[PDB]
Amino acid sequence: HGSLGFLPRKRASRQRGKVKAFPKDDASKPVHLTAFLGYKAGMTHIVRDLDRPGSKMHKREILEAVTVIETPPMVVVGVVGYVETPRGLRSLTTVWAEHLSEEVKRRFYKNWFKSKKKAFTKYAKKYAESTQSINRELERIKKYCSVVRVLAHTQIRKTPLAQKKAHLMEIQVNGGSVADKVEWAREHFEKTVDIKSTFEQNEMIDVIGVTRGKGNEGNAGYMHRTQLNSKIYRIGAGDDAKNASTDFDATEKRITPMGGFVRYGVVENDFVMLNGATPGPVKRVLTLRKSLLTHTSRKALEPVSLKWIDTASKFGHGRFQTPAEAKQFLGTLKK
Amino acid sequence: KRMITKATFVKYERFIRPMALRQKKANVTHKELGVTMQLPIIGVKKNPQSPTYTQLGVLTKGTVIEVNVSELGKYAQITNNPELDGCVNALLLT
Amino acid sequence: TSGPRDNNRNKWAKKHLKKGKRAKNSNFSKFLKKK
Amino acid sequence: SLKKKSKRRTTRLRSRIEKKAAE
RNA sequence: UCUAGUGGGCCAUUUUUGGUAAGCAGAACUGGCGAUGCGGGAUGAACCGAACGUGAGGUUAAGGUGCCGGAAUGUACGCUCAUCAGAGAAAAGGUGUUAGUUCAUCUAGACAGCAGGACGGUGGCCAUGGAAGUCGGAAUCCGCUAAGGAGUGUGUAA
RNA sequence: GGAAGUCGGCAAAAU
RNA sequence: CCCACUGUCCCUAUCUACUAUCUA
RNA sequence: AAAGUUACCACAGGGAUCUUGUGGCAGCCAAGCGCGACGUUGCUUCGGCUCUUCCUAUCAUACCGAAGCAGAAUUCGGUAAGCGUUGGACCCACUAAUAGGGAACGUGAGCUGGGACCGUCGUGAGACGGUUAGUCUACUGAUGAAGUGUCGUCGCAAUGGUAAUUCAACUUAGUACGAGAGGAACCGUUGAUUCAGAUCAUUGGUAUUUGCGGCUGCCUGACAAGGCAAUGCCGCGGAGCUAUCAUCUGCCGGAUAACGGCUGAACGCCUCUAAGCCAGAAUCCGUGCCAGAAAGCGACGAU
Repeated sequence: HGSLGFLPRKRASRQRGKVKAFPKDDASKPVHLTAFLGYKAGMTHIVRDLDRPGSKMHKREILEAVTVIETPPMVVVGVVGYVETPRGLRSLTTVWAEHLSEEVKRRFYKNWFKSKKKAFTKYAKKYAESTQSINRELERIKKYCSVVRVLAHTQIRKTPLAQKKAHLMEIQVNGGSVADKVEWAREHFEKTVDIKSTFEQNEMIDVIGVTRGKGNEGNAGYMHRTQLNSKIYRIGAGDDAKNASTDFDATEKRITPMGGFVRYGVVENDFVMLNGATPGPVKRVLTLRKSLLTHTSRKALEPVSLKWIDTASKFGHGRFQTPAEAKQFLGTLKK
Repeated sequence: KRMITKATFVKYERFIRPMALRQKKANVTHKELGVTMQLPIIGVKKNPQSPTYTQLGVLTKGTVIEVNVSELGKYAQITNNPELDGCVNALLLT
Repeated sequence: TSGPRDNNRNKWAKKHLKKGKRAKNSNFSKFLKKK
Repeated sequence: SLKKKSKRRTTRLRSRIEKKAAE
């Protein structure tokens, strides 16, 4: 058999990979976030210069397989205050935003269509009527609670996914005093937080998610897993047309490979490219978290400058990055 | 099985006497002289345990055995247990 | 070879936290924070 | 026990201890 | 007079016979079980009490009284700290503790500590690159003192 | 790769 | 013994039917 | 004339039926209580594959102590079972190393290999028969009714499990050290083995995509047209699965043992120890990772 630290080998009790540990809080650092939620689209292979001192491929180039995760900006819909107790952390109270998008309202219902859409109705009414209760609760969190987690949901509509329920979750707000975290959450109420503001493509992060099920084996598969030290290679912007165009390559193109991502679609929003494989198949939600413990060796610290990113047809033996140059080489078709 | 389980010195031979168990030289310590001399085992005089053992020449505790004393034949009593000590340590009858 | 729980290795990890780490990561968080 | 070995002894073990004490 | 059932064993004590690596083996001895439940020994064929109709009350045996558990977290005096406490392997080891027993010094100053001496024949006598007390082998004398060895060890090529 | 498997070219493919 | 051969093996992987399973 | 004897005895019958590392013997002493310790003199059926764990009485890995231990390579001795301890035929080579054991019939309901009686004929001797006689539970995962009004979302974490291993290369170096011969190490750095968890961009494999093409044969009088053939045969073949035949990733704190010390009595000195306090092993306990009490719980939304 395998390692005894992973048994009992049973199905994960959650579709979305839940964070089990957040980086330790620091008052010296100002107020920011630590985790983000994305959707796996697939991976390609890229050619990257190797600036690895002491290595035998120093000042050379290697080919690396890199997973692409679409990460549309996340909407902060609430905040949760946690108070330390002799029996552990306890959720003291929760404050939600006044207006919640249908994407996050669909989470509370198994049948949103048959529902009367009554979620947060009186909550929105009391929010508009009197703000003294909201002020009392926020003052309660900043005075008593020691850990602050913002409720954020993903804009699943932008992703080419048939699912319309947003994966609501909590992001621990590490940095500054408790009042600073509360002020940060209130300012960011109803707004959007971007992965460009959270991660910046040169740090060492961990990816967590549920693996894909292999059926029945002599149970094997569909288990919660935590990959450590997955390096971000590029946080590409969806709007920019140079997202998949490096400086050594030009050739204006998009990260979505020609022919589309297999069983996922076309990536149009901000995407994240991580070195190596990540758990879960395509179209499954993955969670990203910062480094709990600081460890930047040369591999985790060296800068990265991509040279060429493959966008060939992953469906089948693709042999052309873009239909433009495909038509330039291939003879003119009958159509 | 039928064999001699004790160290000895070499129909009538109904049992089997192991060659390894058999011993031919005995360390005899003189009484007056107080010196141990390795003399050949000329023969077994009498074994108080059993006349058959005496006939078979089994070297046991208290058995009388004759050894050459020309370099010093005289009898001697075995004061040790050859089956356990591994050596035929006896004291001269003098 | 020594394992990851080597007491000296933990000591050297602590020493290198304030040498090739820490400060360059704190301001790195600050930059995307003010963003 | 708490040490390596049970202080409590087997009943036939106690009796033969009494027998060994007698002889 | 006559008429049923019984003709085994087990365990233990004492004496004794040999013993034997060490077990034990052989008698005798009266017990206990065997035909017999009960209280206690955490549990039990053999251990401590006790021997039996059905009940009420009182009092005990053996054993117990922190809680499980009925009954003093009673009284008085001591011992013990175990980084494996406590409820034959045995000859010993321990700068572990407590009492004693004996013998020694001690205001002629007890030990301990500081300040010193720790000498002269003599480097006694040999030994060998050499060893002057302390490479080594034999002697083991001496004058002076308050006391200093033919030297307690370090040391020295010596 | 080619019997390194197993006590072993057992079964297959080769012919 | 030599040569050839091969999932016997390194080290297993995939496919097919049947079985296996549930229902009346 | 026979009689005794037989432990030289033989053939039938009857009864009985804890363990490990120190040699012995004989003397000389011999603290002591005739013994007499330590010392001293002599002389010389079993047997092995897999497997699971476990023990340390430790082969390697980690750290110390000692030794004429310059360095390197060792030897011996401590703590130490975390982690390993191969591949082939007394070898063999690799390897960091190829340690010793338990599961009392190790794991034969994981696994395999290397007759008795009676009779008859019988001198000192052996064979030629008739009867015969065997005897629910645990674990792996999977649902699951339910207190908590009801349903749902986001979480808390009691508790249980745990995981990483080893090597050689760069630099420090041809320096420390050494007549020379030789020749370190720490920090830092790059790779590789063993294991673990994933993944399918690329590569290989796979063909019921019966997807396309080619071939053979068959059937429609012919041409063509098609359709066929238990998946007839061959080439390619997506998608999926899959491969140390492909690719990624594998963490931090203290507390200690051996041991080295500090202050410091006991004991006017001294002393790492008694009260105290540091340094210190791959060890221990946490963190991280997995599970989430299906009779542990919180916040929130709606009613």
